Amino acid sequence: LSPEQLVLTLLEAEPPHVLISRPSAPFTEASMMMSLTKLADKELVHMISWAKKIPGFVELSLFDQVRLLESCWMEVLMMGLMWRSIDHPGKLIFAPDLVLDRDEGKCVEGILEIFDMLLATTSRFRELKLQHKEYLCVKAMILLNSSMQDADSSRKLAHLLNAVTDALVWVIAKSGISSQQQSMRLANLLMLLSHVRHASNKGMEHLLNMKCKNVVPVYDLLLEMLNAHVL
Amino acid sequence: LSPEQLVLTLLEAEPPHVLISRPSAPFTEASMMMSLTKLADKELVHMISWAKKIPGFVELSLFDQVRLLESCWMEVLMMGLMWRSIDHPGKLIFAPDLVLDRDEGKCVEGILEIFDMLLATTSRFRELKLQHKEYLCVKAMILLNSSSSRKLAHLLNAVTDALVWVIAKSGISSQQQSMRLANLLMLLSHVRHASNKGMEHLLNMKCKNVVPVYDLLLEMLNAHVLR
Amino acid sequence: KLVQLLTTT
Amino acid sequence: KLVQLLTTT
Ligand SMILES: Oc1ccc2nc(-c3cccc4c(O)cccc34)oc2c1
Ligand SMILES: Oc1ccc2nc(-c3cccc4c(O)cccc34)oc2c1
Repeated sequence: LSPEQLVLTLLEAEPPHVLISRPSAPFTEASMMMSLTKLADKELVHMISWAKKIPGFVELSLFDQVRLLESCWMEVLMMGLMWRSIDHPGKLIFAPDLVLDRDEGKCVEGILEIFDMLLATTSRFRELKLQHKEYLCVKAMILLNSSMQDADSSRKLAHLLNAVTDALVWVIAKSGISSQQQSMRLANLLMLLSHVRHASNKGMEHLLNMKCKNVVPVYDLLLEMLNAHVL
Repeated sequence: LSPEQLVLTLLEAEPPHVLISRPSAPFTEASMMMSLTKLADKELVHMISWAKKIPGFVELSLFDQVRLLESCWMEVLMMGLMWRSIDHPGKLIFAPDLVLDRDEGKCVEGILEIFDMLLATTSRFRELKLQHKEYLCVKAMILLNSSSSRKLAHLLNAVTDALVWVIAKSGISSQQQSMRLANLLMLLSHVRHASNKGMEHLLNMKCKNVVPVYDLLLEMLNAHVLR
Repeated sequence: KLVQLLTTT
Repeated sequence: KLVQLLTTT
């Protein structure tokens, strides 16, 4: 399967656009967190089917599919937020009916920190002019490089991760820029993964505290995806 | 400043190996944390000297310098560990005389897990056969990437340019150079994760009074020196 | 459940 | 002090 055809499969695995069905209106600490947990829960469902459409994912042992997803879900959600927010400086496009500002994150303690991380990383991808196909490979890579018969699944994973890496290199090569510039671009995109992982670790620590306080309705899927981490 | 000059400059900037002795008796929860905290404290001092030698670092504002170091210190220490442990499967060479097996990590509640990440990541670098010059560039990239703001981006590209230059001098096909560059950088996320877990663990050991946390070490732990 | 969604369609 | 090492040395 050529790099271009692998990227096409990622395009076809893209989850549908999600809305929380909230009539437009100002945000409060309650409505905001409730809207975020509600959105994360909906997205997690689509994320699982997304992962299964990635060639070879379903061939990994069940132990690996679960551990990869439990490990990377938050980062994958945030990478989606960044691609969606790219054409809208200053805003975090969590969803069409869930658009927030930096000042909106002030009502909730500890979240302004997280919004700033997300906005900064988004601003970075924006100046690099992240392309849709790059976004697709990077997101797949986050899933396949997150965690870590018995040894068989292992090679399957390395093979799959290498295949998506190969696809990202291909995408960059098609931009038709200098070879040296292709290298600088690949390194610049990958170095941002560290920042997504960081915002992710902070985002989950904050959600965890919210849960322990029972201040937010933590739906079933979101709840277990969360506890798996704590575990 | 050419890539080679950058690399040569980082080579010279390498910190001397910190000499810390392994406790006489077999580790106890307390003596292990004592050794790890003292080591980190001594290494942090050399890390700052090292950082000041990275081309252009001092030209950034004091505030950016402080925030880069507060944010990446543990990651940097850990990258050094992995490099030092690369030719020693199964072992973690925290220092010349502080060689730990994964087993000893049992006397400390919750550290075995961290030792696992570290050994796992070390294995990947070993498998990729990480080279000295690559290592130098990567460690510096870790510091410059834990993000004047414009000068920082240029400094980061310069070191990246250097890393690319090193990989090309290996002579592998152009397509394989891109692939190796990706394989090496994809591991930074892992180092960052292990750092997060290591700092969270250190904080807990401090709160549980399992070990005292030094002035410098504590400032770096809290990470809000500027307030 | 993560597992039931990974096993059904 | 982080700031000290950075500027005093
Ligand atoms: O597409 C996205 C992208 C990023 C997200 N972050 C959350 C999120 C959900 C629940 C609690 C949180 C929290 O307490 C802090 C920061 C983020 C959250 O949902 C998200 C959905
Ligand atoms: O050159 C190194 C490389 C890695 C290190 N990790 C520590 C460390 C220091 C203090 C507390 C810890 C902890 O609580 C968990 C894991 C690691 C630590 O010191 C280190 C020094």
